[PDB]
Amino acid sequence: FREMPGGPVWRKHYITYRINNYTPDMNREDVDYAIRKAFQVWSNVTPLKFSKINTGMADILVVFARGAHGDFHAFDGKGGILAHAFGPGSGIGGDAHFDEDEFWTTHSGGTNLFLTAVHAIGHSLGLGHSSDPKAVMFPTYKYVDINTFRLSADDIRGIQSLYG
Ligand SMILES: CCCCCCCCCCCCCC(=O)OC[C@H](COP(=O)(O)OCC[N+](C)(C)C)OC(=O)CCCCCCCCCCCCC
Ligand SMILES: CCCCCCCCCCCCCC(=O)OC[C@H](COP(=O)(O)OCC[N+](C)(C)C)OC(=O)CCCCCCCCCCCCC
Ligand SMILES: CCCCCCCCCCCCCC(=O)OC[C@H](COP(=O)(O)OCC[N+](C)(C)C)OC(=O)CCCCCCCCCCCCC
Ligand SMILES: CCCCCCCCCCCCCC(=O)OC[C@H](COP(=O)(O)OCC[N+](C)(C)C)OC(=O)CCCCCCCCCCCCC
Ligand SMILES: CCCCCCCCCCCCCC(=O)OC[C@H](COP(=O)(O)OCC[N+](C)(C)C)OC(=O)CCCCCCCCCCCCC
Ligand SMILES: CCCCCCCCCCCCCC(=O)OC[C@H](COP(=O)(O)OCC[N+](C)(C)C)OC(=O)CCCCCCCCCCCCC
Ligand SMILES: CCCCCCCCCCCCCC(=O)OC[C@H](COP(=O)(O)OCC[N+](C)(C)C)OC(=O)CCCCCCCCCCCCC
Ligand SMILES: CCCCCCCCCCCCCC(=O)OC[C@H](COP(=O)(O)OCC[N+](C)(C)C)OC(=O)CCCCCCCCCCCCC
Ligand SMILES: CCCCCCCCCCCCCC(=O)OC[C@H](COP(=O)(O)OCC[N+](C)(C)C)OC(=O)CCCCCCCCCCCCC
Ligand SMILES: CCCCCCCCCCCCCC(=O)OC[C@H](COP(=O)(O)OCC[N+](C)(C)C)OC(=O)CCCCCCCCCCCCC
Ligand SMILES: CCCCCCCCCCCCCC(=O)OC[C@H](COP(=O)(O)OCC[N+](C)(C)C)OC(=O)CCCCCCCCCCCCC
Ligand SMILES: CCCCCCCCCCCCCC(=O)OC[C@H](COP(=O)(O)OCC[N+](C)(C)C)OC(=O)CCCCCCCCCCCCC
Ligand SMILES: CCCCCCCCCCCCCC(=O)OC[C@H](COP(=O)(O)OCC[N+](C)(C)C)OC(=O)CCCCCCCCCCCCC
Ligand SMILES: [Ca+2]
Ligand SMILES: [Ca+2]
Ligand SMILES: [Ca+2]
Ligand SMILES: [Zn+2]
Ligand SMILES: [Zn+2]
Repeated sequence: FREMPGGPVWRKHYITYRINNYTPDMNREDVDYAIRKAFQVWSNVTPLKFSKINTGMADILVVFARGAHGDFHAFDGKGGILAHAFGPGSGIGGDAHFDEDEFWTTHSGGTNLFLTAVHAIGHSLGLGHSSDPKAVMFPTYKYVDINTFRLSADDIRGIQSLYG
């Protein structure tokens, strides 16, 4: 099962975001492109509609933070945790908080925001991990370029199991 166990449900269809704050590590244009491109994965396989606002409330608050920051959790440092993604719904939750003591880079063997944000939006929609050794929701990372990116049959099967 590629779904999160429990009853993940948003009951919301038209979803929006704001990028809270821009990282020094990779610049604001390259962030807002990476997070556009992340979102635009799951629209090609969802009936959900995703938009960006510049006024009002973001449903999925994308925020770049470090430390014991709130929410008890903690972000670790360089390495370890890449995101605190929540699960779906209104309020605090439905959100994907990234670690900023992480050093995020668009180079092939450095920490990729695109490939993480995709699963972190997935975590937020109610997806867990996959178990086919070609999937993106597999635990271990495998690097794939931004634009030659494709979801694997298992991963598509898991969002279609959930929203079908
Ligand atoms: C009817 C008559 C009306 C007259 C109107 C006069 C004109 C008013 C114009 C208002 C201009 C408002 C500017 C604006 O919205 O600023 C918002 C910003 C950014 O919003 P946003 O982009 O979400 O920033 C997010 C990132 N973060 C969390 C790192 C801040 O916010 C900031 O960047 C954060 C600012 C923090 C200030 C903190 C001060 C704390 C200590 C002082 C507390 C005093 C309490 C009374
Ligand atoms: C009449 C009774 C007293 C009323 C005066 C009370 C004091 C008002 C304080 C306003 C302080 C303005 C501070 C400022 O520069 O705001 C910039 C905002 C930007 O907000 P935003 O775009 O959210 O910035 C986001 C940053 N990000 C993405 C990295 C997270 O940009 C704006 O939203 C555009 C408007 C900025 C200026 C607003 C105030 C103009 C002057 C107000 C009165 C001055 C009297 C000397
Ligand atoms: C002694 C105790 C009292 C001290 C009072 C201190 C008041 C401090 C006000 C300014 C705080 C600014 C701190 C700061 O650097 O925020 C940076 C962020 C993100 O930085 P980040 O992008 O994380 O990289 C930081 C280093 N960088 C750019 C050189 C590569 O940038 C943002 O997230 C965007 C928001 C930009 C606001 C630009 C506002 C400039 C006006 C500052 C106040 C002017 C009064 C003359
Ligand atoms: C007698 C009790 C009367 C009560 C009347 C209250 C009526 C208020 C009407 C509000 C309608 C417009 C709302 C709207 O479009 O808001 C947009 C912005 C504020 O957006 P906000 O996201 O807060 O700031 C956006 C920019 N950012 C991110 C850089 C900070 O803000 C704007 O762009 C500026 C719009 C100013 C609207 C002034 C309307 C004056 C009508 C006054 C009627 C008689 C009052 C005596
Ligand atoms: C200390 C600082 C001030 C703190 C208080 C500020 C005000 C508190 C109440 C704010 C309520 C704002 C209402 C407002 O946003 O109206 C906006 C509309 C439509 O804007 P729209 O952009 O569609 O909705 C904005 C919000 N958004 C971005 C999240 C989707 O646009 C309007 O429909 C147009 C403007 C109409 C104003 C009419 C005022 C009528 C007064 C009549 C008096 C009759 C006396 C007999
Ligand atoms: C000079 C500038 C100073 C600024 C100081 C801080 C001011 C706090 C402003 C809070 C205003 C929030 C306005 C609000 O309506 O936010 C709504 C968003 C989403 O609402 P949403 O369900 O999308 O639309 C509501 C329904 N509609 C379409 C029928 C209007 O939902 C929210 O984002 C959830 C509510 C957040 C509550 C935050 C309340 C803070 C109170 C303490 C402020 C202390 C400031 C020192
Ligand atoms: C009745 C009135 C109520 C007054 C407010 C009460 C609020 C009480 C609840 C506080 C919750 C604080 C949660 C928290 O730690 O948020 C921190 C955030 C982000 O996490 P963090 O990673 O710490 O941000 C570090 C800087 N960054 C963005 C560049 C990576 O921090 C940021 O994004 C920076 C925001 C601007 C902070 C500028 C400095 C404010 C100094 C004064 C604080 C006054 C508090 C009363
Ligand atoms: C100032 C006069 C001298 C004070 C005596 C100090 C005596 C020893 C105190 C304990 C030693 C603390 C040393 C220190 O600098 O701690 C600062 C802390 C944490 O520093 P640190 O953990 O490096 O910050 C890491 C990064 N961060 C912000 C992203 C989490 O900073 C924070 O965690 C930020 C605190 C934010 C509080 C915001 C308001 C929260 C309570 C509001 C309640 C409102 C209703 C009452
Ligand atoms: C500043 C800008 C940048 C921000 C960067 C990201 C910063 C992250 C801060 C962490 C996020 C903060 C959001 C927040 O409001 O959390 C409040 C928490 C829990 O809210 P809650 O609605 O319980 O959480 C529901 C959703 N959940 C469990 C799935 C997450 O609640 C608590 O923390 C507990 C607080 C004590 C509440 C005690 C009760 C108050 C009412 C008492 C009524 C007494 C009646 C006699
Ligand atoms: C003598 C006993 C008296 C008790 C009176 C009531 C006390 C209620 C507040 C209790 C707070 C206790 C500590 C706690 O739960 O902190 C929660 C988290 C901490 O996560 P953590 O990362 O450990 O925070 C490090 C510190 N920080 C945020 C400054 C970097 O930090 C948060 O997540 C920050 C966000 C907090 C949102 C608070 C919203 C309250 C909404 C209440 C509306 C109803 C009021 C009637
Ligand atoms: C209570 C009298 C307050 C008078 C305030 C007048 C000024 C209001 C300024 C605007 C504040 C925000 C208005 C608001 O509810 O906006 C929507 C947000 C977020 O919407 P969303 O995230 O979609 O959640 C929607 C579902 N909903 C509304 C049922 C929670 O929903 C929320 O953020 C819910 C926030 C709830 C705060 C409840 C505090 C109870 C304290 C104990 C009071 C005891 C009463 C006897
Ligand atoms: C007679 C009637 C009196 C009514 C008084 C109001 C009573 C009801 C208050 C609202 C209660 C909820 C407040 C709260 O927790 O706001 C948090 C929001 C976002 O939390 P949210 O993401 O909505 O989840 C909150 C969950 N909750 C309520 C279960 C804790 O936080 C945010 O949206 C961020 C806001 C950051 C504001 C920082 C302002 C710093 C100072 C700015 C400059 C001031 C210059 C004058
Ligand atoms: C509600 C009543 C009780 C409230 C009690 C709490 C009051 C707290 C007020 C805020 C004090 C700041 C607390 C604190 O030390 O937190 C630590 C932050 C570090 O967080 P952050 O900057 O994210 O971490 C920096 C390091 N980095 C890039 C590797 C991640 O910051 C630092 O370590 C430096 C703190 C610098 C303060 C003075 C800044 C002078 C700036 C001069 C440049 C602007 C001049 C206009
Ligand atoms: Ca980390
Ligand atoms: Ca949310
Ligand atoms: Ca960083
Ligand atoms: Zn957290
Ligand atoms: Zn993963």
